[PDB]
Amino acid sequence: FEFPEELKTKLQEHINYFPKKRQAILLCLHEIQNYYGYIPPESLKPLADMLELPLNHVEGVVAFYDMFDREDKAKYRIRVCVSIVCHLMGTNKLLKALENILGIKPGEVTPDGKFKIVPVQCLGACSEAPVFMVNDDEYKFESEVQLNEILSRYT
Amino acid sequence: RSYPAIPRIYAETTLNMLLKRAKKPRVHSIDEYLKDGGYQALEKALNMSPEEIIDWVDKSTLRGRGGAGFPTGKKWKFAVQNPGPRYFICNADESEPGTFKDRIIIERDPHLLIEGIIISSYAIGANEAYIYIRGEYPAGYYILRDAIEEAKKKGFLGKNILGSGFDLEIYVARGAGAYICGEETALIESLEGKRGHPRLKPPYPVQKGLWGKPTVVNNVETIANVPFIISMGWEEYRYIGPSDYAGPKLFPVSGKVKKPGVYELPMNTTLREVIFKYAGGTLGNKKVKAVFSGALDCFSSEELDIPMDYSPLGFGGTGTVIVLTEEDDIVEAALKIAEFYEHETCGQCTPCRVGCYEQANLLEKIYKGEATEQDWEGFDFVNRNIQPTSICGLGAVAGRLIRQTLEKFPEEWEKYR
Ligand SMILES: NC(=O)c1ccc[n+]([C@@H]2O[C@H](COP(=O)([O-])OP(=O)(O)OC[C@H]3O[C@@H](n4cnc5c(N)ncnc54)[C@H](O)[C@@H]3O)[C@@H](O)[C@H]2O)c1
Ligand SMILES: Cc1cc2nc3c(=O)[nH]c(=O)nc-3n(C[C@H](O)[C@H](O)[C@H](O)COP(=O)(O)O)c2cc1C
Ligand code: SF4
Ligand code: FES
Repeated sequence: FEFPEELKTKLQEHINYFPKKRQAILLCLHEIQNYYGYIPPESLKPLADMLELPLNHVEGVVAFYDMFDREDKAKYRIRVCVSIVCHLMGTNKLLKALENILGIKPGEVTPDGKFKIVPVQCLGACSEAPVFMVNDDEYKFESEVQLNEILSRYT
Repeated sequence: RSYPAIPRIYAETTLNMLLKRAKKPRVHSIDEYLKDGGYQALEKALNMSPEEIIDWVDKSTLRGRGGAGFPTGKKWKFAVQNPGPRYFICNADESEPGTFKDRIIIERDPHLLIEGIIISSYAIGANEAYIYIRGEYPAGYYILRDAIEEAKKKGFLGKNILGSGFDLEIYVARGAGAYICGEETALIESLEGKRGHPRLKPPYPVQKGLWGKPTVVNNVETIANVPFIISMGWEEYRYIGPSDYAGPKLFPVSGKVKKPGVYELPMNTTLREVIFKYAGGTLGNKKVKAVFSGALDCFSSEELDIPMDYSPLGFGGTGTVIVLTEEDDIVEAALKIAEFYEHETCGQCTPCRVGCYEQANLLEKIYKGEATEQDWEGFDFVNRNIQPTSICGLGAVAGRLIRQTLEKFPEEWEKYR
């Protein structure tokens, strides 16, 4: 297994950013999930070598941090906040609208590998509840018609 | 130039300090910052001794804005008594339910934050500084990297900053879904490239932090006060609000209010004023049932007249205000707090590991009417026994708010029995 030069340069860039190589593990993994749309299991060994860390170390880290999914491949990850404020302001109406539009519930992926619903804890935008992200982009849920237009921007 | 989409959180100030620019929901770059006298506190600080700066921050009475309210000048004093190299860290992890105050400084006035970091670094003699930002703030991440490059380009970062001989590099690190990484020792472990597991304290980071070296960890909002302390002097900074809890304070207000957002007010303000005078009162003019101070406290409608300060009878915490009205079920609300803790325990401590899981598992059964008399009795017991043997503040508080609701609203709880 070999990372394409598109990703390999970016990884080295992160690895050479901090004073010590090992500190770039979270930045490297974020870049791996952005490129593949998940954490491929095969990508762990080359990364462990680049970070000069044992494999067990890297595996433990991927397991520890929730922003990483080594199971399903999705082009777009709809992070839906399920915490106190969003619950109080209509998380159920956001999830119901998502289910009507894409046919999927939290934890599921669409058949085309395009969209995955990820239930997350407080996203720190509680004044804009119900909050959801679509990869890096963050929005306040207003209605199914509003949501529909947002999702349509993801090709 | 093009950052990820971020919601336009409403911001309002009576002081025009931390929100002077961040009251506008957009990135204020270096030229716009410099135009408002930006980086001039840095210039003044580089001419002063690092010790003078520590003394000014001590005398200003600035206390930590990351929830525990420890005196900042004092924290800096502790670190400087142990030899260098020293490390300065900006806690930008902000994962507390209802807390979204730090992100508006980052995203809208990054240079206010950068400036504070440089003065703070010079003060403790840290030549290497870190911003640990949560992974769910990617826009803030890119806004900070870009702004750091702008400051390096204008000679505020690098070797021999403005001919003072002081060297500084600020590195920006990203979290990845772990609330516990906001706890300073877990944050340090995560900076080292490891799992976000809190270390046993003492030692405190000021003695043994990053790479076992003296390390100062401060919250975004705390650091943002440092350019103001230097610019106006500690005396004039102490003029803002009451003399015992002085300076500006950001209050993130959400839930059942007409005007949800971040409010910059003095700490003499009452919780009642925050809700009705500033956040425009309750949505639909319904009566306030309770107020959740993040995932920490619960204040009934009988406790709205308390100050928003660090006093024992005060609101405290990060000044996070989640307003609940009469139609909101407190048991349904308490379940969401239980679920948070269950999802965030690092599992190092057995009573925290099992207690956080069980409280949420049993409270869910209570709510869904699946609860036996033993699940009810067990729920009460587990809620009182998450704290034993815990090495970090998470295990200590996991049952705090939920215990409060039981004591303050017994009627709503008894209906589920
Ligand atoms: N802002 C947010 O997003 C957020 C999120 C979660 C939690 N929190 C807050 O975190 C708080 C709990 O934090 P904590 O456990 O770090 O609190 P703490 O009381 O143990 O310590 C606070 C700070 O004081 C320093 N300190 C304390 N005693 C010291 C000593 N004797 N010598 C040197 N340094 C010393 C610590 O190094 C730390 O930086 C809660 O009140 C909560 O509100 C904030
Ligand atoms: C579980 C837990 C999570 C925390 N998360 C944060 C956080 O997101 N941001 C923060 O600044 N402090 C957080 N803290 C508090 C830090 O441990 C630390 O006290 C603070 O960053 C120090 O900065 P201050 O003195 O300027 O307030 C957390 C504490 C605990 C126990
Ligand atoms: S109290 Fe809980 S969150 Fe804190 S160190 Fe122990 S197991 Fe981890
Ligand atoms: S509770 Fe959902 S963003 Fe805070």
